[PDB]
Amino acid sequence: GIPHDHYEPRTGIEKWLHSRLPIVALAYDTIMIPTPRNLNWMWIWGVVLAFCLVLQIVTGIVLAMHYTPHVDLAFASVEHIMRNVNGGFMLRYLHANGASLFFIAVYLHIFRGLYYGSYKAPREVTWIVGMLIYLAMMATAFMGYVLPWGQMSFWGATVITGLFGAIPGIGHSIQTWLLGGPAVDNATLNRFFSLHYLLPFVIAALVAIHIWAFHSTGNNNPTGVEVRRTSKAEAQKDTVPFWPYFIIKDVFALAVVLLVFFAIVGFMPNYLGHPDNYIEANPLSTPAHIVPEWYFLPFYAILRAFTADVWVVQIANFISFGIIDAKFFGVLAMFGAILVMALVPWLDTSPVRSGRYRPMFKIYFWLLAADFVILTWVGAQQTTFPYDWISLIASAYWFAYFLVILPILGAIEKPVAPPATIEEDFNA
Amino acid sequence: GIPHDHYEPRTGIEKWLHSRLPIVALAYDTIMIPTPRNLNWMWIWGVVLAFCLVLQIVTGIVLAMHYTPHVDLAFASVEHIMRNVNGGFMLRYLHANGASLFFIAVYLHIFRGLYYGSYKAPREVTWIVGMLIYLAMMATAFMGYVLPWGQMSFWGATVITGLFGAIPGIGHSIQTWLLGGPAVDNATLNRFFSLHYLLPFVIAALVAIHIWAFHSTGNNNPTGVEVRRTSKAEAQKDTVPFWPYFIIKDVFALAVVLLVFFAIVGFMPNYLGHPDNYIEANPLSTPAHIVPEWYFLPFYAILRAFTADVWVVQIANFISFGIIDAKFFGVLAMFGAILVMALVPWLDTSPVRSGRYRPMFKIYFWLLAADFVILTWVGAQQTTFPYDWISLIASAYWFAYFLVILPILGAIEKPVAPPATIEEDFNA
Amino acid sequence: AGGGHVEDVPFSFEGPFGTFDQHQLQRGLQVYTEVCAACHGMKFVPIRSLSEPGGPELPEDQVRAYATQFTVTDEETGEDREGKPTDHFPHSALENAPDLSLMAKARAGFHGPMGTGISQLFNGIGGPEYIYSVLTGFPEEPPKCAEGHEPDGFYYNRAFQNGSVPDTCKDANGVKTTAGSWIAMPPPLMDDLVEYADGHDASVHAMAEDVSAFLMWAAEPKLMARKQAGFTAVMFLTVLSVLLYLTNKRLWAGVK
Amino acid sequence: AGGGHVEDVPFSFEGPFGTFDQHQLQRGLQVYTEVCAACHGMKFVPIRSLSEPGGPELPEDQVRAYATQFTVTDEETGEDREGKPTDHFPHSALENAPDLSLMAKARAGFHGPMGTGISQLFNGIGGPEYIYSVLTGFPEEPPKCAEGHEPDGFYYNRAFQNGSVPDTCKDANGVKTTAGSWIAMPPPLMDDLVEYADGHDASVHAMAEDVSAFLMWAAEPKLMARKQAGFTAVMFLTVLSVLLYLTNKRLWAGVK
Amino acid sequence: GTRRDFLYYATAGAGAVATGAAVWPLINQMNPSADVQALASIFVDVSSVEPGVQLTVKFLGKPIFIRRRTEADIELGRSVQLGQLVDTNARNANIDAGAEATDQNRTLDEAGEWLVMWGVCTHLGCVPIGGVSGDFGGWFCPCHGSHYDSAGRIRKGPAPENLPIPLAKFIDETTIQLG
Amino acid sequence: GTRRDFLYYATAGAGAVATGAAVWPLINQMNPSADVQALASIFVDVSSVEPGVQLTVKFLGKPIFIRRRTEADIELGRSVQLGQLVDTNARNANIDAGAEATDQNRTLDEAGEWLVMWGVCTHLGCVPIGGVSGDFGGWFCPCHGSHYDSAGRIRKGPAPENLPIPLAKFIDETTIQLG
Ligand code: HEM
Ligand code: HEM
Ligand code: HEM
Ligand code: HEM
Ligand code: HEM
Ligand SMILES: C/C=C(C)/C=C/C=C/[C@H](OC)[C@@H](C)[C@@H](OC)[C@@H](C)CCc1oc2c(O)c(OC)cc(OC)c2c(=O)c1C
Ligand SMILES: C/C=C(C)/C=C/C=C/[C@H](OC)[C@@H](C)[C@@H](OC)[C@@H](C)CCc1oc2c(O)c(OC)cc(OC)c2c(=O)c1C
Ligand SMILES: CCCCCCCCO[C@@H]1[C@@H](O)[C@H](O)[C@@H](CO)O[C@H]1O
Ligand code: FES
Ligand code: FES
Ligand SMILES: [Sr+2]
Ligand SMILES: [Sr+2]
Repeated sequence: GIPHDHYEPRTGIEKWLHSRLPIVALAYDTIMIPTPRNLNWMWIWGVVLAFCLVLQIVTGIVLAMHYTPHVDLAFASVEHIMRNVNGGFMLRYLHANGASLFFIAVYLHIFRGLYYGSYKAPREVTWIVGMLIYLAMMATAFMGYVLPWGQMSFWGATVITGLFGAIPGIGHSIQTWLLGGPAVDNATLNRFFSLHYLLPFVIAALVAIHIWAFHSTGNNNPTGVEVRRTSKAEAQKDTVPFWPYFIIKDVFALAVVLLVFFAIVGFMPNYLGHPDNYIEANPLSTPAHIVPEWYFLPFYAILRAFTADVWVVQIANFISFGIIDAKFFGVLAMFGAILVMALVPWLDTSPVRSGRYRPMFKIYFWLLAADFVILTWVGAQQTTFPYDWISLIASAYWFAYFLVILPILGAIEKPVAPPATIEEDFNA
Repeated sequence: GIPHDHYEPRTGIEKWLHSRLPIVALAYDTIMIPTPRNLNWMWIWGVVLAFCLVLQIVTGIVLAMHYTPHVDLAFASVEHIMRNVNGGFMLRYLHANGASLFFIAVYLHIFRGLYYGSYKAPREVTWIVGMLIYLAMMATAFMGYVLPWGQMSFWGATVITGLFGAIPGIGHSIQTWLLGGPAVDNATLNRFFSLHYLLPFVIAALVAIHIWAFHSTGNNNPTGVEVRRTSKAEAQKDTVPFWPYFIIKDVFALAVVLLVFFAIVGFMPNYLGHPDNYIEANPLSTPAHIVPEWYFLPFYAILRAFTADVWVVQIANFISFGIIDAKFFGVLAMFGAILVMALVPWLDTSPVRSGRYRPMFKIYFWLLAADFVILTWVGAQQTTFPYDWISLIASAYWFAYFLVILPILGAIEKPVAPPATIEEDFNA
Repeated sequence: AGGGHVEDVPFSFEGPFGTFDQHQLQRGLQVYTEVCAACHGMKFVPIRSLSEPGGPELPEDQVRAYATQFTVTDEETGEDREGKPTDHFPHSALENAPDLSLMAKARAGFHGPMGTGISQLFNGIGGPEYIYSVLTGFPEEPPKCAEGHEPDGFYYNRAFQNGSVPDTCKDANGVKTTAGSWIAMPPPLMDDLVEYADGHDASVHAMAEDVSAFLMWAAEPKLMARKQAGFTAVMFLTVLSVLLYLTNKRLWAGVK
Repeated sequence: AGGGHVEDVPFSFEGPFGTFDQHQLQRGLQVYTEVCAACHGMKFVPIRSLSEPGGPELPEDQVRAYATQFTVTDEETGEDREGKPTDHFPHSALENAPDLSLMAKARAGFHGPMGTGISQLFNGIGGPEYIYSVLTGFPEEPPKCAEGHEPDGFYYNRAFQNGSVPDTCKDANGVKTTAGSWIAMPPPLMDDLVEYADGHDASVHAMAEDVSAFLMWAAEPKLMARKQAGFTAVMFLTVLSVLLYLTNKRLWAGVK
Repeated sequence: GTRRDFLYYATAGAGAVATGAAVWPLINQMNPSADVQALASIFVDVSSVEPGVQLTVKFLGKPIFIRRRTEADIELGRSVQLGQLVDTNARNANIDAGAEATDQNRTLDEAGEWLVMWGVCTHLGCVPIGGVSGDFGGWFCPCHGSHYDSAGRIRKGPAPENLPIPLAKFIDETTIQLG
Repeated sequence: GTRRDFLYYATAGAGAVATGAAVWPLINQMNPSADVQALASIFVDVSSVEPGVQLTVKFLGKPIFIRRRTEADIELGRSVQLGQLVDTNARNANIDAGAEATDQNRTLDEAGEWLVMWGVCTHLGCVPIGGVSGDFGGWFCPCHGSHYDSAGRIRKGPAPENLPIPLAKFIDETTIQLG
């Protein structure tokens, strides 16, 4: 909504085309949008995600060209891709590790938002849509991981469909529908394939809206101070056109990211993975060392922190006449952790946008970040003492942050003064 | 753009949402566009296509959930769908016949355009994008038809990949790449599956642009006379808001179309099909009665009309040192027939939009339509006399129409006067 | 070759209201079992469907008893065993005997007229009639023209349009004189070759007509479900069309 | 169970520059063939890959001769025939002998430290070392705590972390005393059990270390391809990064 | 008058009706297909099974354990008190629906030697490890840390119930008929 | 000065280079994989084949006809003027690349009894019908109407060449080695 100059048809073809389908003008306004001068290296995860989505989609289509979604051939079919398909081994490892890169990026993308208040008015829709992508992403990655049909694939498939068979009443129905049978079997693999293919396109469409969302409000900068919109004159004092300034840092940033990424795929392709998925799915035994995918660990930690012996669970069990047992409580905790995060635009009562100028906020924020790391770390630890306590304190801190701390800091906290203008911040 | 009224946020949620993501305003302007009052039943094929695309996509995703794309299981997998999957038999027959409904509609959609000059300035982009959808549609339907892996599936697969191995020089390469091998085999089936899934989404995106295209110029009406844009006052005398007038007409039209369509699927599901595809693909024998899908017949007719003993082929052959032989000439004729059609905005030199007011034009137009029917009809006939002559005269008339007749009528022709305004036509 | 003409049988299932005749299919299953099955198989037909509604609808324990006769290489045990209703009928025992699972859908008997297919728009595809006609069409005497030139191993059949025909039976232009051709399938139906249970007549005509209906079901087991689904849908829509037609008429009247 | 500790072997292929040792893989293939193959199979390994670059790289006619010793059930003939290089090594002959096709990737040997996996970020997954250690780890004497409680049929192995351990070998809390556990695989390597061609030493250590590298290749045949691809990519990017970095610095300087 | 405002309802209603007739099957196609619903009832030879040995068997796509318990297993099993459990229901399809999680109420025989149950954790599905694994001499589910005693009763973790027992009965001297 | 305008090219160039290194493999993955390329060389027993009988055999995923011709087939074959053929090349991988479409140049034996060729129409791939079909006493391709004579030579239709003959030779009294 900043003050600028729109596309002006100059060429001959350009004037012909423009009067019929102003598609060139649209592309123009999308990459000629005035962007704040002070953006830092935390604003480059959006485009790393773009890349990731595109990378996954094309490598996916390619991979789907050699993959057979049927329990008798799926695992064999992926080895075929590793051993026979020209550059298959590389295409596989790229789709795989591509997933990890996709998540490393969202978390950074997300936490960037949490710290700078990019989710605060008028950016709530950008934020909500974002959350939808996140769920879609997770669902997608989940189904994809099942396709190889290795051990981690099968049991992961079992445990996740199982989550729905924990919903009181309708539960076993929903679960039998997801499985198309009494167990995880071909019918399950076959429909996951179809959905794994379909979801990325939904994410893509959502991303379109996501983009549209922030172009409508303008991007938030590290100072939380809006761009001046009283005259192109001062508006330009706070901004610089997206092209070529940000298009270039993006490509630069992408090259550095891809450098590390390719180093990973080239030299340590199986680090971020689980050795057990190189073992064909066995429906009669679950690997003693089964473990969710690292990007799923934090939420998996929250889920199994809640066993029968936990008080809050017991209170709930008793208070609901036994409906909310440990099983269902863990499930509600996990999705609740995500849902709570989606509600932050409303749980956060401080009127100050950037956490840069919030003294108390900062401590809780970093505790949150540390907590996220800790949760991911416990996810891989056993359930014995003291991991059970650590996972518990951690889960507790998570909800405490969105439900209690942020709402309270809204009043308690006495914030520092932010720059008067982006221009002023950029110069200083 | 016709003078209409902007969206206006009234609700409470509506004002909140609108200032953040004006998505509601967009949807508004898309279905609140002033449309000419005189549109006739020939303008309802656009929405029948919309329906068809959506129908194919959802039935496709569903079907992809039970289908195994591997020569050893694909055919068995589709019978499984017919005999075991709840409502599978119906879902299959619906995707199948859905294809036929998709084409019956484009042809009517296309011929509507040819007659009313809906392809004539400033609607060239709408037209070109349309042509792209058409190619995409054909490619999609082609790959889909291969999936069952029946006799017609295999040989259809052979003959069509073969078309590319007729390109001088690069030909055998392109063809080997499309097949991933020395013959049509699993590698081919497997990649067709992936592409069949992917293409519909491309069509969808193109359709988005298609729509955007005519909303930019306004829809053409049966009189070829534009809507008045000098004042909302008279603009409304020529138009009526899309909602509820055309939204309703459309649902009404859709109900009637679907009525016939369901009667087809319910009672004669295999009429528009080929009995041989109920026979498993045999790479060692081609059914004596092999025959392209009816929606492919007209162009297939043009291709095999050109044998060695056709003098223009003989001329062309010699005048090009044996490069352009019968084989490659037929191929060029077929794609040329389509390409020529895509060029009509430029081959048509008459300044009069609607063919309603073009006396000579009509005769040639109806001959074209009859020719299309005739071509479809010969496609199913043998190559013996007199079908060889009929296919030939027919192909000749096709190119004669776009290349010679239309350019010439631009000068020769003496056109009738069209209504002064849509209002005037609507009333009269 | 070409598409010939077949005997038009008035099967119960034809017409938008037609439906299978449960007992007929039962008889048909018997003909298939005691006669055809010796050479032909039905690999896409799960035995347990002999129990599903819309077909022969035998009682589950019968079906279970039936599957007994077949020998199936158990997919795990790798060992042979009896047949369970979860098993499919076996593959054709005779190498060149086509699979009969879809045969009634993989054949047309009403070809034409003039490639316009207007003949099917009214006569259907004719798969069952076709099959019927082939079981019928095995004449005792070889057509004249072939008197002493019958390819050893084949049999003349008046419905078959894809067999070889002795040179001595073609015309000046290579076309065949005969209405049919030579098929590798020896005549299969002899009078009262199947001792029907309820006594029903086992005349080659009858058996042939029964086994045909069976095969029509074996190919389109969901024939009735589809038609009901069809009828239902046509109904909603006819009604819905009328309402919308009136709603549209009403709505537009305020314009013209 | 848990993830233990394995003997750290300095294989040729480790490191961004490591590559297989053609002769080693050759020796390994021999160990596998004359020893392991008796119980283990490699169903995902096409014999013809013994010829492809980046591996043992045997001459096609040798490979063809090799595939001979295998009896394979054709995929049409239904019969048995000699192995063609287009065939995969067979399935494990011994029901409970796991497939070795991917074994070197199916195991990790560098677990930890503290679940942080920082140990692998530097040590890799240790699959080959793991396999090595298992062939190594067969002590002549069973750890003390098991003295008279050795599960018959099993064998104590120092590297194995997923076997059973006699109760008399666990501590107050149920944990095991032993470093390893009881595996169902009897010791496979005896000194000079394989007669190498070039005379090379066939000490249990050596054989074990060779067969391991073979298996590392059998699981990652495109290892070298991957690293070259990797090195290449890192190069484009390092260069491209620098240019873009300068292009960006130049471009932005007009602002700061 | 209200013939048109009725028309709206008759229409809108007809629509919604169709809209649902369309949707239900899109949803229903995903429910178990005819080939899956073909639930049978296998038989298992046990003549081989020495005591202290578990037998894993496939059935309906999930495993079913058949362990011949030792004195110790039967011992610890019986020494537990109904009130000491997490789930008092016997979860036995053979006996009464309301029976109690008593060690006798969990075995097929009276000597309490044949424990037969689904090896399907009641938490989220994994297959608990036997061989006396866990902190209650039974099974341990590696997925989220559930422990089961020598009777397959849940004693700790997130699992809410005891491993189910299916219709299982001895068909003779040495053969159990599951299903 | 031009260090930056050079920078642009060093950059733009580096980009385009990568862009291609990326694209080529996306394209190349679709080329025949390592398992396909395993082209062998089968053998066929012919001892059975009476004259006037065609034998269809699979090889490289397409058919290969092996017809033992009759006197008639060999006559019509020989009574043909190279000037009347649509393709004069023998299309025989056994003999010289430039040989001519003469009947003798199309059979394996001299009596002109063994016709061996790919049953792959040269137009677009279908399998032409044998048993002396078509106007020229040979084969007829139902896909677009190509006719071939008793030597498998194209005499009419859109097919541009004669059915190819692969490396085929008699390994002995009664066995041809294709491939
Ligand atoms: C049992 C009454 C029976 C039926 C029914 C039946 C049908 C049948 C059809 C429809 C065909 C296909 C012909 C075509 O391609 O259009 C067919 C073909 C063959 N049959 Fe048959 N057949 C029945 C029984 C038997 C029996 C008992 C044998 C074996 C003695 C047999 C054999 C064959 C063979 C061989 C063929 C294919 C040869 C050919 O000419 O195509 N049939 N049959
Ligand atoms: C498909 C993954 C996603 C992609 C491709 C994507 C892309 C982008 C891009 C390009 C930007 C602008 C550049 C930047 O600031 O990095 C952006 C901004 C943003 N994204 Fe995302 N995003 C994704 C997921 C998410 C998720 C999961 C959230 C968290 C719910 C989120 C929240 C935001 C927010 C709050 C902004 C700030 C917008 C503003 O400043 O007005 N995004 N995103
Ligand atoms: C939203 C982006 C996507 C994500 C996050 C994603 C994630 C994943 C993951 C985690 C796997 C398992 C990889 C492994 O085997 O280690 C996978 C596999 C697969 N994905 Fe995707 N995927 C995405 C998009 C796609 C698309 C658009 C397709 C469409 C064809 C696709 C097709 C496949 C196929 C065929 C496999 C199986 C082969 C394999 O194991 O790699 N993916 N995906
Ligand atoms: C997915 C297939 C397609 C869909 C869904 C689609 C849809 C539509 C719709 C909704 C309209 C407006 C209503 C009407 O007049 O029918 C339209 C207009 C039109 N379409 Fe398409 N169309 C498709 C394919 C094509 C093709 C293949 C052509 C042929 C080039 C084409 C040419 C046109 C033209 C000339 C117009 C008139 C534009 C104007 O009045 O400004 N369309 N199409
Ligand atoms: C662009 C709209 C589409 C068209 C015109 C189309 C057309 C076709 C055709 C002609 C067939 C062969 C039908 C037959 O067996 O007789 C087919 C099969 C199939 N299509 Fe599509 N399709 C479309 C979209 C889709 C989509 C989006 C998917 C996957 C999401 C899909 C999945 C399938 C599958 C799995 C089959 C094989 C099963 C079958 O034989 O019906 N289709 N399609
Ligand atoms: C047809 C579409 C379907 C079925 C969509 C389902 C979507 C579900 C959710 O997506 C929104 C879900 C993926 C998301 O929950 C928010 C994740 C954080 C779940 C985290 C997750 O992972 C596991 C895993 O990966 C495993 O592998 C071996 C094993 C697991 O237990 C041992 C887990 C597990 O215990 C949990 C909680
Ligand atoms: C991987 C993606 C690929 C390879 C996409 C390729 C797309 C190609 C074209 O779409 C643009 C193509 C479908 C379109 O040409 C304009 C059609 C009119 C071709 C018509 C067509 O059909 C046949 C057919 O169906 C057959 O069996 C039922 C058999 C056939 O001969 C015997 C034919 C045939 O002779 C022709 C010309
Ligand atoms: C920022 C990330 C940099 C990554 C550099 C990775 C160098 C990896 O080098 C790896 C070793 O770590 C691994 O143990 C062996 C196993 O064979 O393979 C090598 O390529
Ligand atoms: S599934 Fe067993 S503990 Fe969770
Ligand atoms: S492919 Fe044989 S005539 Fe066309
Ligand atoms: Sr009839
Ligand atoms: Sr090492």
